[PDB]
Amino acid sequence: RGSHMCDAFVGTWKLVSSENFDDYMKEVGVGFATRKVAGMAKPNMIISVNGDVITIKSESTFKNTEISFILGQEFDEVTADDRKVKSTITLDGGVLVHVQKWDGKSTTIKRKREDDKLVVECVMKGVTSTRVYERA
Ligand SMILES: O=C(O)c1ccccc1Nc1ccccc1-c1ccccc1
Repeated sequence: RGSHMCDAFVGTWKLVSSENFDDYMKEVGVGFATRKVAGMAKPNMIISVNGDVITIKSESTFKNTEISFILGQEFDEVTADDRKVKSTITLDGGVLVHVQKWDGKSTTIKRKREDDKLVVECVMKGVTSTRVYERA
């Protein structure tokens, strides 16, 4: 194979700033103890691409998670806060758009490259949290 535009996301990333993440977790429904422990985490995110399959790993003191997926194709995901969700990830003009559905609820996670950073925007019903990652 050759290069994919998605290769811009590939690499090892470390969290360097977080805003409104506690309120985002509140809106998602995360319980108190998990919110407090998850809110302290400074995860490393490892993104790789192999053919049509994109893999995103998150490693932290709170939880280690991994998803592998093909763009546009729905998959099952167990989130770090232990929700069992149906996820679909697409590419929209350079932005990975990740929709999670569960319990009749929905949240959208957008991952984008900005300068040398990987910016993650987590949105739930009017509440947005911004998570900024730098190369590890
Ligand atoms: O964490 C990020 O940047 C992130 C980036 C993209 C997607 C999801 C994300 N995190 C979470 C979302 C919901 C509930 C818990 C966590 C979490 C995961 C690991 C460690 C602490 C909280």
